[PDB]
Amino acid sequence: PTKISILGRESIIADFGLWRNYVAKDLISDCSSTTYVLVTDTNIGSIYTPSFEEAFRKRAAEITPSPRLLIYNRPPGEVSKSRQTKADIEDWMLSQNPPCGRDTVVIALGGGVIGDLTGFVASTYMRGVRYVQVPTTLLAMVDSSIGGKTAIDTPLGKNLIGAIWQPTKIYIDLEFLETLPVREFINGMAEVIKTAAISSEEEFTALEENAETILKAVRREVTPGEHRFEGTEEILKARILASARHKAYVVSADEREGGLRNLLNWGHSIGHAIEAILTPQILHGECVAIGMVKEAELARHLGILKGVAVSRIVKCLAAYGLPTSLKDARIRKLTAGKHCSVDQLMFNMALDKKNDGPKKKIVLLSAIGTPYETRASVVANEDIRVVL
Amino acid sequence: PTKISILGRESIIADFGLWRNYVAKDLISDCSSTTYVLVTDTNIGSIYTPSFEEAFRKRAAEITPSPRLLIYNRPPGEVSKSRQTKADIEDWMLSQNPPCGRDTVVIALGGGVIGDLTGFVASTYMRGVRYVQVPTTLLAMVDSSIGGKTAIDTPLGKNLIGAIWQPTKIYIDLEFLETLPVREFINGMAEVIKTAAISSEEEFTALEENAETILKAVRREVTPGEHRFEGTEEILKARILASARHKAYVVSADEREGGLRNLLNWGHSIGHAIEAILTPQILHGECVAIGMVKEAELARHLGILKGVAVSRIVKCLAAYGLPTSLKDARIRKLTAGKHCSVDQLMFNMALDKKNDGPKKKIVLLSAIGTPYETRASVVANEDIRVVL
Ligand SMILES: Nc1ncnc2c1ncn2[C@@H]1O[C@H](COP(=O)(O)OP(=O)(O)O)[C@@H](O)[C@H]1O
Ligand SMILES: Nc1ncnc2c1ncn2[C@@H]1O[C@H](COP(=O)(O)OP(=O)(O)O)[C@@H](O)[C@H]1O
Ligand SMILES: O=C(O)[C@]1(O)C[C@H](CP(=O)(O)O)[C@@H](O)[C@H](O)C1
Ligand SMILES: O=C(O)[C@]1(O)C[C@H](CP(=O)(O)O)[C@@H](O)[C@H](O)C1
Ligand SMILES: [Cl-]
Ligand SMILES: [Zn+2]
Ligand SMILES: [Zn+2]
Repeated sequence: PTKISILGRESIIADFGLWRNYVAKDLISDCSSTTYVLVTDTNIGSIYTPSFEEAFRKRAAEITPSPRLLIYNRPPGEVSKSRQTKADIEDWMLSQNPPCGRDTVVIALGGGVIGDLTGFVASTYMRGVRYVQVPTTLLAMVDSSIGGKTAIDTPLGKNLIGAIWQPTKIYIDLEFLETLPVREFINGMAEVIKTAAISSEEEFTALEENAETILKAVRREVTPGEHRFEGTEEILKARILASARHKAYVVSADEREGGLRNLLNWGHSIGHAIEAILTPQILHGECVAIGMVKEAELARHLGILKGVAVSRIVKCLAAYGLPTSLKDARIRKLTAGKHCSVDQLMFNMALDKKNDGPKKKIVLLSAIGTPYETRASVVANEDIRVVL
Repeated sequence: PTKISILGRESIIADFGLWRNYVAKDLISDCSSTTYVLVTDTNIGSIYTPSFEEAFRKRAAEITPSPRLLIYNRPPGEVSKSRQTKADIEDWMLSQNPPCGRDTVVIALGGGVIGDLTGFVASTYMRGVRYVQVPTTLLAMVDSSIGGKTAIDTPLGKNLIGAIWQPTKIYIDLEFLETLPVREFINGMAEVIKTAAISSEEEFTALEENAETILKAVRREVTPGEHRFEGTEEILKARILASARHKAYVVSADEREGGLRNLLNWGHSIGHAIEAILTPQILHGECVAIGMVKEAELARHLGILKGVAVSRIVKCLAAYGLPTSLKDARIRKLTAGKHCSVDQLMFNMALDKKNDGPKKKIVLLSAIGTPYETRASVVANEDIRVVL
């Protein structure tokens, strides 16, 4: 079992089968409380909550008095990361008998949507309650669940309202990947690739080599019993952990994005601008993949990044089934009639939280695994437009 | 020009005439930014924002590139502390040209409503922006503005959702009191009295000695534009400062209310339960005054507080024009047909943020200026019912 520390605390426990046999117990011993609220959507719930309710009663039978478990299920989709859902969830908790108090321990069981949402609710519930992350997707395991960033979407853009609330525990259970849809898995690989590109050429090269093997396992059939990733697990764990460990480091050194944390946003300046236009038809990771390509092209444009690097980024993202341009085949049919104007994209980048005033900040890599600055660089509009 | 230090920083500056000739300048020097957002209601705005716009341009004229000042006027009343107003202010900020970014400095110009609201918006705007407090009401000057506690109301109770976001600066300008309605001033005295009752019998005695004088300066009939509190200001400043300084201390020693900070909630366990029923017809301070009386009666019931003390708290609150019972004359006609059932009050105390699980907690004074515990004490329902 791997333990990664973040911000002076060992909130990260990684292993296989945690959900089934560890989270239930650990929660009741390290997160003493009379109330526990489980948040997840209908898809993840029907598959994973049942087993937990039992694991819960079992470990709560021994504690006096016995705490309680309350399960909230919301409509799966990047459409629940909103004000209304966060409102219903809060009201719901408040209507409970007895109500859910400041000792409430909230459990985020899901990907980035449920994670971002659950964590935000927890940050403002009665001004703050404890919560834990149980990332069930790849993207949430290698990125979203770590770091304490949470938020919701408003009609204008992505993650415009939120809070930096660190979760008390973060349980990374690789077993969840067994049931994660193919698209989702690829989608999350965008983040893994991104994390490697800003940290080490070694890790990136590793990811390039793992391509075929990893991709062949994800597409595999699997019969009720054996686990996909049969014979590729050591590789998987190694890659996932590398991503998680690096994020932990960055977050530790600059929790509130005073500068260094900007780097975790590589590909997101353009990615988010695009995502605000093509969501929900297009997933986060898929948009970020295209954003990494355009931001990379921008770095070459500025004479910061070498062309050979731009091509290698594209080839790597392509090798994982990720799109590398807004003209991509799949992405074309999925939008149906949606297209990004250079104007809209520029309008949305004005909304980039990294911006310092009206100065747009984008992460520029000077080379694979080597950022240009230890923060986002100020870039002029005209230069952005050229790659759009 | 007095300065108080809170949570390791002298963010509190108190004097007369700060708004007119200081806030403007200090903001531009200590809160460097390209964007400043002023939030206030129509009542306080028409009286106080004009003078500031001028003071602003004046001190921003030397600054290049020119920074901007955007203004948001919400409707007066507790009605503004809602999920919607917070969503309106937010969608507004996000909609300016260019959008309000993470360098935005938000200015809270108002009492507890505008303070709690503005501060909460700031806490979650793009995950957190800077903000300052310009308390225009007595209550806010002596309590709500200091401490970082911010929140909004939901159909179920008071301050159920919010955040602990410390303001960068807190400007206490006594000049605002000149135009504060009589009811408001009295309303805030409830907090002053409360702060003294949990800190010192000395301060609490000077309060008793100043009732006649303070209240006479307050009730005096004046024409628009002329002042009061003439020949009593040294007294006023002294009392206000004492309350602010004490809150500063408490908040510093237990920022996120884990223990100590419970004491600042004396009279609020019952006060909030009542306020959730009689609002908005009844003001916070007026509800807290009745809450202090009943909580004190409760302390005597438990054999913690001496009867002579309870009858001194009553006499003091009465001396300020504050109610001491739900049967009060003014409070009877103001509710019109509203009355608090004992079962209802109990229900509303279930939602009290201080409760450890289902265990209601209340602040018990063992004597004037001396709490029973350095935190809220656990009290049984049956004992609460007896003072209801
Ligand atoms: N372990 C899992 N197995 C099955 N369905 C899952 C799993 N993880 C999440 N899902 C479903 O996958 C979809 C995408 O997850 P989401 O949290 O929105 O994305 P991400 O984590 O990529 O931000 C959702 O419809 C959700 O219900
Ligand atoms: N100094 C002032 N002069 C004029 N009206 C004021 C002043 N301060 C605020 N007000 C008005 O006082 C009322 C009560 O203030 P509010 O912030 O709602 O409560 P409090 O500060 O007592 O919690 C509001 O209607 C507001 O518009
Ligand atoms: O700081 C972080 O953890 C992130 O940059 C945070 C972003 C979301 P944000 O740009 O809204 O902060 C997330 O999508 C990215 O994968 C990681
Ligand atoms: O801790 C505080 O600052 C307070 O207890 C905060 C409360 C509001 P809360 O009980 O909703 O936290 C306020 O009414 C009181 O005067 C002071
Ligand atoms: Cl919110
Ligand atoms: Zn991302
Ligand atoms: Zn109060």
